[PDB]
Amino acid sequence: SDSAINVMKWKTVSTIFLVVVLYLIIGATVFKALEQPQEISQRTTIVIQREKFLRAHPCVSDQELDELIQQIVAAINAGIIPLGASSNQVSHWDLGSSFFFAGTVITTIGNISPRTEGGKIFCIIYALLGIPLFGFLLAGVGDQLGTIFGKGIAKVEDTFIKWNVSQTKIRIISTIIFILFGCVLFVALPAVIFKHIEGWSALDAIYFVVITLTTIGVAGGSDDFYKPVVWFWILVGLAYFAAVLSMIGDWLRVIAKKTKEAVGEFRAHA
Amino acid sequence: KWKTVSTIFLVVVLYLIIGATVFKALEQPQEISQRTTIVIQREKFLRAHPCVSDQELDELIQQIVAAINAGIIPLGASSNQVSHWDLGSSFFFAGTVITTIGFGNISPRTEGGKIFCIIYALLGIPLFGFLLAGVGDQLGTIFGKGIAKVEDKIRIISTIIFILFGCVLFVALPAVIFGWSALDAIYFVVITLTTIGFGDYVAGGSKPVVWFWILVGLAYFAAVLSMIGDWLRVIAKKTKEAVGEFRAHAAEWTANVTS
Ligand SMILES: CCCCCCCO[C@@H]1O[C@H](CO)[C@@H](O)[C@H](O)[C@H]1O
Ligand SMILES: CCCCCCCCCCCC
Ligand SMILES: CCCCCCCCCCCC
Ligand SMILES: CCCCCCCCCCCC
Ligand SMILES: CCCCCCCCCC
Ligand SMILES: CCCCCCCC
Ligand SMILES: CCCCCCCC
Ligand SMILES: [K+]
Ligand SMILES: [K+]
Repeated sequence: SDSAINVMKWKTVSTIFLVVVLYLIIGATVFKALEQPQEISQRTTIVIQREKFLRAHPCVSDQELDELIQQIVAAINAGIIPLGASSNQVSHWDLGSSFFFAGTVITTIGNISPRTEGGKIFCIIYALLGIPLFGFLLAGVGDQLGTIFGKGIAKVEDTFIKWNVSQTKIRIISTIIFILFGCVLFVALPAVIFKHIEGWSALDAIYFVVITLTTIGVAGGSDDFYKPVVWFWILVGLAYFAAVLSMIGDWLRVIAKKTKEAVGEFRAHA
Repeated sequence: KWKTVSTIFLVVVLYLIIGATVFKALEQPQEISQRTTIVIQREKFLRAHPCVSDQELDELIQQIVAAINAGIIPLGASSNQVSHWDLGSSFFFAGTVITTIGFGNISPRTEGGKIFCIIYALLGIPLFGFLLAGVGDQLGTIFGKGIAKVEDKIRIISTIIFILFGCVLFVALPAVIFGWSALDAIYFVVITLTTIGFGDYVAGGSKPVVWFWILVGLAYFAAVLSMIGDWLRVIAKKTKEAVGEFRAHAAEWTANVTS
């Protein structure tokens, strides 16, 4: 009973391991079909600019022009706009831009990293202590928003109450109005807002938000009335996708137990 | 009823103001040094080669800026490099998305790739969360059976054996598995396994057994970052009573001053 269920558990996780392995193989085979065509077009035509610019200017050193670009590529990862025109520059660590990157570290959202030892060592501890600190703010807003929605759904679930009202199915009308109100607020409105400031397309504003509020991975700059109100949204939108990504785990745990019985029957009866 | 979250809000706002003022003191100095000396290599290149002119170095950067969205190119890419999105490199980036490590130096450019990735993340992040949590309690008994040995003040000697004997494993080996510097191996691991994300893969210019360690190391920092929340919850309630006293004693103090 103590380690008997643990022989049951090692199975259940080793199986999930293979689901993710397949899921990565699937994603790999999909991304290599979607992106590797677009990459060859870019490289095989960037050779033509390489091949042009050596013939546009033969007197520059050939092998060293590669090294010159490599030293630019390596020196892009800093705060970098290197030119004799636009040599005057702003700091990527100014009054508010370092405030930004402090905000990414504790959120674990994420080209410009610190280069100082003291910066790297402070950041290690700033993260190891700021990530848990932020976790309480996120969870605090998570249940703060949980009652903003809990009181809003206490009204909605009463306004269809006729005779013959089932309590197991109105729970699903509520889960519809949460993806509905949610993605209208947190996915629809900001994505439309970034079209009229940065000029983003229709997709890339939603692609941005999903990658952002899932903390996987910018429109803050415009070259201070506009960042502080957005950082609010980010915190609440992070609490939003925190619930959303957790909901999907509820579905995936249902789908697991439903495919669990399906294989059990269809291999027992056959 | 009592909110208590608006209070924590100010702690993080304060804590961001702290970090901001610290990082601007640590990094804005080294930012000047590099950039004002990068001008010196640029100011030499115009002089080392009048062949390439002022207007043309703008064009040369513009073609790099355009080729940042793609990557690194022909000769530095045929003598040193392979093509991205290949058999196993797209396996990598699929692995970053579900872990939310999100290295993202090469993001997808196709709309279909971006839409697939949105759903691949929205469905892969929860899927991976059970593998992580499954390994978390899998490792929880790997460590639970190791402490049944040790338990046969001592509560804190054990917590030393978990930070030491864990972090000795997870910063020495994994960074080397995937010389070096002493700090950046640990800086790499902390950024990686906290899922802030994977500090700069290097190609040496000038899979299955590894993703084991990353999965276990993620489960490791998942517990580590969670333990600190336990102590930060303790430190909060320890500082809660301290202000309660030191405002209560000063309150009666003032009642004595009246007489
Ligand atoms: C299993 C433990 C192995 C311990 C040996 C540690 C030394 O690693 C070596 O680091 C060198 C990079 O500077 C590479 O040149 C070698 O290929 C690599 O082997
Ligand atoms: C992209 C999602 C792939 C999901 C693969 C599911 C495989 C289920 C196998 C169940 C075996 C018991
Ligand atoms: C009421 C919460 C305030 C205490 C939490 C901040 C102190 C922990 C930060 C790290 C200090 C070493
Ligand atoms: C970085 C450490 C910050 C500590 C600031 C403490 C804020 C006061 C807490 C008051 C609790 C009632
Ligand atoms: C090598 C310089 C180390 C600087 C560490 C700064 C730590 C700041 C703690 C408040
Ligand atoms: C939605 C496909 C994921 C697989 C879930 C079921 C796993 C047993
Ligand atoms: C472009 C719209 C994508 C919607 C994704 C929904 C995934 C459940
Ligand atoms: K993350
Ligand atoms: K990240």
